[PDB]
Amino acid sequence: MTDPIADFLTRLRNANSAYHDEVTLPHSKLKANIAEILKREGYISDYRTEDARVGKSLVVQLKYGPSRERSIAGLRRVSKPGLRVYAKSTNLPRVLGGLGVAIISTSSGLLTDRQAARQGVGGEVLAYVW
Amino acid sequence: RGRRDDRGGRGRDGGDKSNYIERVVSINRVSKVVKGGRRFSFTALVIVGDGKGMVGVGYGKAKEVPAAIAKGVEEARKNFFRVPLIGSTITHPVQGEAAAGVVMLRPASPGTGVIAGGAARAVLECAGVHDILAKSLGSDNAINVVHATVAALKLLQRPEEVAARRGLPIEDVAPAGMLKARRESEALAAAAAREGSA
Amino acid sequence: PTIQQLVRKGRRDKIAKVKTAALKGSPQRRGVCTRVYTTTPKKPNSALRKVARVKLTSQVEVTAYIPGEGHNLQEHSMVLVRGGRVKDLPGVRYKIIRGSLDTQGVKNRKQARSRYGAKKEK
Amino acid sequence: ARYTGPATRKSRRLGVDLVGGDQSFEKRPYPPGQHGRARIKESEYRQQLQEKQKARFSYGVMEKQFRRYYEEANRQPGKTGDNLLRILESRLDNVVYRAGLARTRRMARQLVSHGHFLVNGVKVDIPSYRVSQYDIIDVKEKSLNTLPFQIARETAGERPIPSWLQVVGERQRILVHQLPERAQIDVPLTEQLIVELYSK
Amino acid sequence: AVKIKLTRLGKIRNPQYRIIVADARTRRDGRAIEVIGRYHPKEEPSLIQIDSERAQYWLGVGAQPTEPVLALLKITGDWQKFKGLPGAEGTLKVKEPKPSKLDLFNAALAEAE
RNA sequence: UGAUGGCCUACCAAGGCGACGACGGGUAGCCGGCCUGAGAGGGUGACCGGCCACACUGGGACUGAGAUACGGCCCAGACUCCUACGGGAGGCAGCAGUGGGGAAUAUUGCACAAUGGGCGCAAGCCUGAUGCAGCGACGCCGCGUGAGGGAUGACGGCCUUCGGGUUGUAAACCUCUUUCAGCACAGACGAAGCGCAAGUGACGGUAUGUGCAGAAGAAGGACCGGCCAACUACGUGCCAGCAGCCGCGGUAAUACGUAGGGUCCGAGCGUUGUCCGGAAUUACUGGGCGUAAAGAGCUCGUAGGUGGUUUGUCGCGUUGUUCGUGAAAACUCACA
Repeated sequence: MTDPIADFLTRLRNANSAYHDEVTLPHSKLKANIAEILKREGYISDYRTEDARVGKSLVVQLKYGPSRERSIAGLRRVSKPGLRVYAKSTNLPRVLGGLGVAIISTSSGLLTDRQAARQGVGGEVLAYVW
Repeated sequence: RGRRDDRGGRGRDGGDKSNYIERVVSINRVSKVVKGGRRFSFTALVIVGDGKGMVGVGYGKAKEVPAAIAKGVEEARKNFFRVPLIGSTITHPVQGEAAAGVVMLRPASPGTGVIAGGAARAVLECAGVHDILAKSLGSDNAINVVHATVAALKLLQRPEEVAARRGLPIEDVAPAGMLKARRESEALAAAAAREGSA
Repeated sequence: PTIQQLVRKGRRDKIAKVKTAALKGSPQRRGVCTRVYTTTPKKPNSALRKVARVKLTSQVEVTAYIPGEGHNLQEHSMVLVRGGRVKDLPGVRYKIIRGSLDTQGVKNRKQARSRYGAKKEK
Repeated sequence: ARYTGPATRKSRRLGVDLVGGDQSFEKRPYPPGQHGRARIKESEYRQQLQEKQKARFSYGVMEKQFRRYYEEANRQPGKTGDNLLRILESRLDNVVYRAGLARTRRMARQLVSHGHFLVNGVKVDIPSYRVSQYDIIDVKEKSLNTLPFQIARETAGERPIPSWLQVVGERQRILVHQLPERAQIDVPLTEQLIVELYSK
Repeated sequence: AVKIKLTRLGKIRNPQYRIIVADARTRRDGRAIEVIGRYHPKEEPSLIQIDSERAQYWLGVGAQPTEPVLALLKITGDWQKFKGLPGAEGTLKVKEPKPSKLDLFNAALAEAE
C-alpha cells in the first residue's frame, strides 16, 4: 500500500463504469473534499459521511440522468507519488480545452482552474474530471 | 475505376440529392485459395460526407472494383455518422483508436487549415472541417487509421452535454475561449442564413 | 516506467547505423584504383557491371563502381571516389566521378548530360 | 531573375488562360506535346503543382521569388492563404497592371526593366519593388510619348482598376489607397493547396 | 584611464557611430560601459542624439572624449555645460522639417481633384 | 604574499574524500547564439560578439601599476642557418604570400580620408587595426537577355492513325522604346573631420546623373514505371545499360540507349558529405515486456525510492509578491 488517493479515483472509475449507483470509502479529509467539490460542480449526485471502522466513511452517489449515463467522463490522478506535480497562476491548464474541471490544492486551500485563474495562486494541481 | 467518363444515349446516370463529397482510400487485392487456384476479389473503403459535416463510412468486399465502390457507398449511406464542431475548428482535442491505430485531433486558429495525413485528410475534409490540426500513429496501416478517425470523431459533443451532466451551465463547461469561438461560428451561420433568406 | 529508475539511468538512442566510411564524411576522396575486374550482379538483374577497388587518400581500401558505358580509368589512376548505394551488387557503395580528375566522362551520354561527365555538346 | 518562355505552352499544359485572351491556347486546350491528348496519371500532387505553376506563370513571377512569398505570408498574422494572395496582388508591376495601363504582365515587366515608372518620386527599375498604400505613382514622358504606350494609355479599355488603385488624372497617377482585399481582388484559383503542401 | 569614443556600425558605404564610454585598452567595438550617444556622418545633418546627464556625470568623474568625440560634444554644446564656460545651448543642427506620411497623400488627392 | 588560505614551513593531532560516484581511461575550450523540430527535444560553437588558454618544445627569471611577456630574456633539448670549426645566429597558431596536407579556402594590394589606439603642450609622428579594393556563382538579394502584332501555322523535325497532329502565335515578316550593358559629358556625400594654415578622400571620376544607338550584346540545367508533374516513336533484347527503394533489358522498354515531345528550375541546375525532423526509431511530453524485442531459477534485505488516520508547529520543497537582475547585436514586434 502506497497511494490512497489513486485508489480513491480508481474505485470511482470502476464503480461508475461498472454501472454501480454508489460507492463507499474511508473518510480521509483529502478524498472527502475531492468528492465534496465533485458534487459541488455536479459530476456526482451526493456524498454523505457517517461512522464506520475506526475512522469514518464517505458514501458517494453518482449522478445519472434519464438513463444509466454518468456525468463523470473519467478520472486520473496526475500529481502522483514519485511524479508530484506543481503549477503556477499563469499556466493553469484548461481541462478538456477548458470544458472540464480540475483540482488544484492552492496555498489558499483547494481550487479549480477557473477559480485559481480568477484569483492567481498556484502550487499543486491534482486530478481533473470532465 | 476505368472508363467512367461516358456520354451515351441511355436514360440517366442515377443522380440524387445529398450533394455529398465521396472518397475512397485504398483497395487491396484479396486472394481466396480454392483447391489449386487463386480467386481474386476487391476490398473498398468508402468515406462519404457533406460540407455541413455529417459523415458516413462503408466497406465493400466485392470481386469488382465498381461493385466494391458501390457497396462501400451504400454502406456509408447505411452507416452514417454526425460530428459537432466549432466553425472551422474542433470543439476540443480528442484521441481515437482502432486496435492499433491512434489519431490525435486539436482545434487550430481560424484559417489554419486541415493539416492531416492522406487518409485523415479525406476522412476529415468530407466533413465540415476547414481548419483543425491532427495526426496519427501506430498500426502501420490505413484501414485501422480510417476506422480510428471516426472513433476520435465520436468523442465530440456540444458544451450542452457537459452542461447537463454538471447541471451547471457553460462557463466552467464552456469558458470564454470556446464561448467566443462558438459565438463566431453561430454568428457566421446566422449571417449566412440571413443572406440566403433573400 | 519507474520515474526514479529513469533518474537512476536510461534514455539512450539505439545505434548510429553509419553509412559512409571513406573518411571525414568526405563529399569525395581521391586515390589509386586497381582490381577493375568485372563481377556479377544479382541473378534477376542478369548483366555484368564494371567496378574497381580504390585505395583512397583516406588510407582505406574501398570498392567503387564505374558508371556509364565507356571507361577511361586503368591501373595507377588518380580516381575521385564518391559515395554511392548499389543494391545490385554485394558490398559496393562507391562510384567514380566522370569528367573529373582521372576518368573521362562517359562517351556521348545525352539523357543525363550532367552525370557521367558528358560535357556540353558544342 | 527572369524566365524566357512564352505563355501559350504553359497555358495549354496547365489548362488555364495565362495570357487571358490566348486564342491559340483555347485552340489547343490540351497540354502541348504529342501527349497532351494522352491522359495523365491524375494526382492531387498534380493538382497542387498545376495551381502553383498557374500562379507563377500568370504574373511573370518566378519560382525562388515565389517561395519567399509563401514564407512571408505564413509569417503574417493572418491565414497564409489570405496573405499570399494579398502580397502577390501587391507587386509594383501588378499595381501598374491592374490600373489598365499595361496590356500584358510582360508589358509591365519590360517597363520596369526599362525604367518607365516612378513611385513616390524614386525610380525603381526593380519589378520586385513593393508599392505601399498612398504611394504617389507617375509615368515618365519619354515612354509617355512612345507610340505603343500612347495606345496603352489612351485605349485603356482593359481590365477595370480595382478599388485599391485609382488613376486620378492624365499623368497616369495611380493614387493607391488600400491593400488588395480578399473581397475585392477577384483572384484566380485559390492558394490553400499551396499553404497545405508547403506547410508539410 | 577612461575615454568617450565613437564606435562604428552600419553597412559598408554608409557609416554610423555610437558614442560610448570605455577604457582605452579595449578595441573600437568592445563592451560599452554605457551608450551615451549616437551620430552618423552619412545622414544629412550628421545627426547626433546623446544621453546628456550621464555624459555630465562621466565628464565629472573624468571621462576624456576622443578628439572627434570632443568635437561632437562641442557640436552639441555639452562641453559648454560640464565646463559651462558660456553656458549650455543647442549647438547641433537638425534634419530638415520634411512632410509627414499622411499629408503627402492629402496633397496628392488635393492636386488630383 | 596585496590581502585569506599546507600558499610554504617546524610541531602537534588523524583525519579528508567517495556509490548523491572519488580516484582512473578516453574525450572537449566555453557562452551570447545559431540550425532542426509544432513543441519538447536534439546538433554546432562558422562568422559577428564574451572570456580563457596558448605563441619550436621543455625548465627559470626579470621588470614595471601591471608579463604563458606572440615581433622581452636566460637555461636544457630539438630543428635550421652561418661559421676563421674556435663558435655563433635564428622561430608568421600577425598581415600577404611560399611550400605540405587535403576535393577544397583567395593579394607578397590602396589610404590612415573616417574610427580607434600610443608618444609628443602641440604641430605632427606611428597603427598589415581600421577604412577600402583585388581574388571565389562561396552564399544571399535584385536586374536583363526584350516586346507586341503577325497563319489557317509557312520551313522543318518528330510521331502518325498516313487523316492529321507536337513544335506552333512558335515562325518568317511589320512596329515599340531601349533598360542593363557601350560610347561621350558632369560627377561626390562620407568631412560642422583635422590643421590654424589656406589646405585637407585609398575609397573613386567609381556610382551618381546628362545625350547617344538597334532588338539590338546576354540561357542553360535536371527528370519523364510508380512513389513522383513529365510519353510516344525508334534503337540494344538479360547485352548495352538504368534504379533513392520496389526494381526495368532474353526484339517490339514511356524504366535501358536514342530522338522528338512534355514536366519543372534557371545563371543556375543536378551529384556527393553532414545534421534535425518525419521515427512515437529511447515513448518526460510520447513505448513496451503471456504468443512478436523483453519478469533473472527462487527467497530476504543494505543503499534507494516509497507511504495509513489524525492534532499543533515550521514554510525547506512548492506557490504568491517587490526589486536587483539576465551586454549589444541575438530573435521578434513596431518605425525609418
